[PDB]
Amino acid sequence: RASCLFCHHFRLKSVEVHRYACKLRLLQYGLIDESYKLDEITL
Amino acid sequence: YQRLRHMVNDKFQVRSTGPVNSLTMQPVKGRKRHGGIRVGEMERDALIGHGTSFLLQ
Amino acid sequence: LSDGRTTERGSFTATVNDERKKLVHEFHKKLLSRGKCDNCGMFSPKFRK
Amino acid sequence: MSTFIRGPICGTDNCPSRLWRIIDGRRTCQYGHVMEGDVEFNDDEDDLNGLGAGVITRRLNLTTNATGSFQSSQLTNSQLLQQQQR
Amino acid sequence: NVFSRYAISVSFRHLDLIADMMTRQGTYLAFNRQGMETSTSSFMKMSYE
Amino acid sequence: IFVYQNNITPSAMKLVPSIPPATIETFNEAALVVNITHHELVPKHIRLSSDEKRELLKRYRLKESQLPRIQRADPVALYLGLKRGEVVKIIRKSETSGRYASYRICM
Amino acid sequence: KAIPKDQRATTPYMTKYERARILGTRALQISMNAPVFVDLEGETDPLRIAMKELAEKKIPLVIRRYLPDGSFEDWSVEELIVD
Amino acid sequence: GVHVSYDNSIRDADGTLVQFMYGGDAIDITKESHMTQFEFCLDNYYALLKKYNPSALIEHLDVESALKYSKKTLKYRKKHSPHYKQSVKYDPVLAKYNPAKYLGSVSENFQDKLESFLDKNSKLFKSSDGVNEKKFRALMQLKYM
RNA sequence: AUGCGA
Ligand SMILES: [Zn+2]
Repeated sequence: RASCLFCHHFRLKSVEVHRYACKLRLLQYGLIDESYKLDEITL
Repeated sequence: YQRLRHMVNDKFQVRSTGPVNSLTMQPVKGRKRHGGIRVGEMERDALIGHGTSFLLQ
Repeated sequence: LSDGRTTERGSFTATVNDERKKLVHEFHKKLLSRGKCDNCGMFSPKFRK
Repeated sequence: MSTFIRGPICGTDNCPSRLWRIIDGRRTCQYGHVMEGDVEFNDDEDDLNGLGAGVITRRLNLTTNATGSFQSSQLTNSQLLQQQQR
Repeated sequence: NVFSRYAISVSFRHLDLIADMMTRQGTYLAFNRQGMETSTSSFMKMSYE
Repeated sequence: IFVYQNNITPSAMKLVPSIPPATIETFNEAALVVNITHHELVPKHIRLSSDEKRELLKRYRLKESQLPRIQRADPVALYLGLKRGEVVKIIRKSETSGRYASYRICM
Repeated sequence: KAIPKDQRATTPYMTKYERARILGTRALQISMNAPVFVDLEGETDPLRIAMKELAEKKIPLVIRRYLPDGSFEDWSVEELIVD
Repeated sequence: GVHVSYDNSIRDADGTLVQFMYGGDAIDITKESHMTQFEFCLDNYYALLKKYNPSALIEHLDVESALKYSKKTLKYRKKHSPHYKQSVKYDPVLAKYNPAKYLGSVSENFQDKLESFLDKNSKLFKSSDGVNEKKFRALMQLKYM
């Protein structure tokens, strides 16, 4: 249900997904403070 | 005075060796199968309580 | 890794596991939220089972 | 005569006799020594709700646990029975 | 209070530890399966419910 | 510290994190009416230093993430301004031990 | 993980858990023909033999106290206050 | 999973720390019953001195470090004898020294009751043959350890 | 599983 059937990608913004991968990567190492600090990186 | 039929005295059982379940290799159950009494969950908990982990293992 | 606050094998504690499950849950909420595609903008069919 | 062995013999001493200690769960040497098997199986506990349609059923073509090491038998063709009845 | 109602004595070390375990996450972390989820031992999870 | 009178809109709440080199805290003007830190059930919370934290984590040989947790939205965490990772020393009087010192990590 | 002996910070006393395990393992070794360092003085139970050895610190065992970090302190019987 | 680490902290078998001390005193319930029965210990003093004779052990530990912290803490405690005005300059003695290693690291609640006993019973210390609140206090600290 | 000793 989460995929796109015409492109075969996830319907979430690619950069937003990459943000999610980043958070879960930081939580493999359990770096929580940085996991929350990640949201601030903005332009 | 009346003698109750439950002479569980006669119902004693001991197993120092016996049959095993084929799927587990653990003592069968039941006096007539020379089965072994169960160490239930609470008795395990109690043996950990005592710290007697080599007795529990 | 410089600070030894983790290791090559990762870092694992009850709280890290908790933050992971919370994250994965909200993540599942975002994945389900999109009612049309974003990368492709396409309208996926509704899936029933 | 027939022979002994159609199951086990004590490879230790050359004593081809076997004991059953049902209290032990042990198959042992009738004359000599040791454990012929530590493993002992099928004398279930108090839990046979019998849901099992257990369609199998013995019929002497899958042999048997051989729980008698005592043997003599003979070669058979396959169920004398009809020749017996004849 | 619950034990005092039955005039049972129980050392505070027991209750106070139990409470500390209920707050291990900073919340009111019950002892059912739900609270068990966040603990790290997977077999303990398997072996409860 | 920003004391609102009734509410702040979530759109402004997207501004709350928006100036990194600085913290903004939103507070209910009605919810500040009482100092929870004066309440008889609330032991003394003392903010630990970076060095007091490093020492504590050394004496007990453990990671920060292995300490007992205090939620970032815990009223006391909001009172002390607890940052993430911050350890607080809790001096509590026990009905049996007297003064008893515990700790909590803010995550 | 090796906490240096000069740095050992733990209880000078043997816990009942320590005493129990030491006596069990050492008894078992003596029962497997480990060299006895004390007069058997008639005894036949290996466990009481191990108790005699503990009373004389003849046990040649060392306790590895674990810390949840993984650092440990290697303590001899001959030093940890038996009781 | 919940047990006592060798550092006296209660950690689970995971390693997650639950309490920095057991009940905050590191006291065994199976011991406590008389740990606060001072007068009883006193009338049977010589027997307990024969059990817990310290001269065997006075070589394995420190009898001052905790006692010295007891001196500074006794200062702040006599100065601060309201709750939120805590001893922030002095943690309890149990925070600063392993109670099994420096005789005297004891709960301030236990210390307080013990001293209050010694003051309210100075007259038994004026009825004894050969006992003093320094040797008796030494005994009660050693029983506590 | 139903009845029952503890
Ligand atoms: Zn798509």
